[PDB]
Amino acid sequence: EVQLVQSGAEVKKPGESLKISCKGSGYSFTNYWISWVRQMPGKGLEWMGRIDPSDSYTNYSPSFQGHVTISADKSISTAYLQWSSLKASDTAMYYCARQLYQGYMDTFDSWGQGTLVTVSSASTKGPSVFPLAPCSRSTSESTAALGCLVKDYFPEPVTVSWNSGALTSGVHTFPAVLQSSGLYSLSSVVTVPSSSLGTKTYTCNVDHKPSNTKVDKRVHHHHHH
Amino acid sequence: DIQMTQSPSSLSASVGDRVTITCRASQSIGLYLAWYQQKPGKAPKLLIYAASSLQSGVPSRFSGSGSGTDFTLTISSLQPEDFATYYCQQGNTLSYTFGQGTKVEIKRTVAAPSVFIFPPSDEQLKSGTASVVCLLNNFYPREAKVQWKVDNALQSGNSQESVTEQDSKDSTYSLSSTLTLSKADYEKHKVYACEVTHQGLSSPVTKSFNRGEC
Ligand SMILES: [Zn+2]
Ligand SMILES: [Zn+2]
Ligand SMILES: [Zn+2]
Ligand SMILES: [Zn+2]
Ligand SMILES: [Zn+2]
Ligand SMILES: [Zn+2]
Ligand SMILES: [Zn+2]
Repeated sequence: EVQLVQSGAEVKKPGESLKISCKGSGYSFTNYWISWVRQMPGKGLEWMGRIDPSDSYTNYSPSFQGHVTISADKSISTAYLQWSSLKASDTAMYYCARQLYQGYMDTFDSWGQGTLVTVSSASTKGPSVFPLAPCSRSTSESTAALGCLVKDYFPEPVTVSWNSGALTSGVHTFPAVLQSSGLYSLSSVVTVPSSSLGTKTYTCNVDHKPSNTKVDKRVHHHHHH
Repeated sequence: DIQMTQSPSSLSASVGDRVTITCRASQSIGLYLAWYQQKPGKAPKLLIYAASSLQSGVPSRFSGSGSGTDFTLTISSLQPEDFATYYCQQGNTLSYTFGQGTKVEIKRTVAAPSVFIFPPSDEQLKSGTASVVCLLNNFYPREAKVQWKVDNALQSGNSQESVTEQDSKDSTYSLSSTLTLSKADYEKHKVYACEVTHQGLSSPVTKSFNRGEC
């Protein structure tokens, strides 16, 4: 098969340089152009530039002209995208794609799996985990919600399970939000029968590979009022 | 600088529906338009090129029409695997440019959210911060308004929210909103409330607690 495989996820600080790669296989590398495309968090696709690997002739979007360098090492069927000095705003998914000229236009017929680039001045940090539980006299239905707030970690992602994976039904783990501190925060919740509160125990298990931490939190409202 | 404008930015449809998405270029591009599908976390996939030509391997329920400045992608009998985001791309001239995308979502009946409010924990407060969380569980459609009130004063600039993708079982959304205050600020107030407005509710619903009573 025609295949493009990109280098792995990157986490960098502003001002650092970076070079990411795209290796093509299952075709004549020099017969097809490669394009680079940017997709910022929650946004659409942006064409950055292209390169003809047969002679390294390049074209850049005016938006990207002067900010990135596209290159190719045709001897190893690899294309590259590089920055001399990263900025936080360069945080995005980057795709390489093969161009196939059909119907008299260039089309992006084969895509790499993407390379996630995160640029931030933040340093690696494990989360704090806090319970989410209702006030004592607030459970007003037969269904109650519980959860945990996973706060102040970097970088993404964390993984959350409930009762060691025994509990999966009704679980909602929300997208993380980036706080003004530069650290992320997310919540995970679960709905359970109001009757099981106190009779059954609910614990969230929070893994953060980047910091090599794991935090469990048994969830309840500790009442003093 | 050929600008591509897609509409709508999102739409809700049912399996079996004929879906149409439009793309308009700021100037003529002849037939040189392509269409791509993308699902969350995955790379785009080419569907159609030269306005009307089907990419090898793509189901024939996908079809394209148009020329000049007006184009449409049609999915004629929508399937479960087709819920995704779609992008047009002009290839008339450099630079290649994309439309901003159209998200095709799952239509279902209106469902009001169940609403819950959670006070901050004593462990968090010890560290000097108070997060108050409001959860809206299993609602449809997506459009919802969550307003925080503290001592009956509407809050602004001190909350963040996020929303799940549609549920794989009931096609609903859930939403979490977090209000963040310093401990000192949290402790000077009494009443904490989140007010929720949604199509499924005949009037806004408020969940609240009182410090010292919670
Ligand atoms: Zn510039
Ligand atoms: Zn306790
Ligand atoms: Zn209490
Ligand atoms: Zn106690
Ligand atoms: Zn739910
Ligand atoms: Zn007050
Ligand atoms: Zn107290």
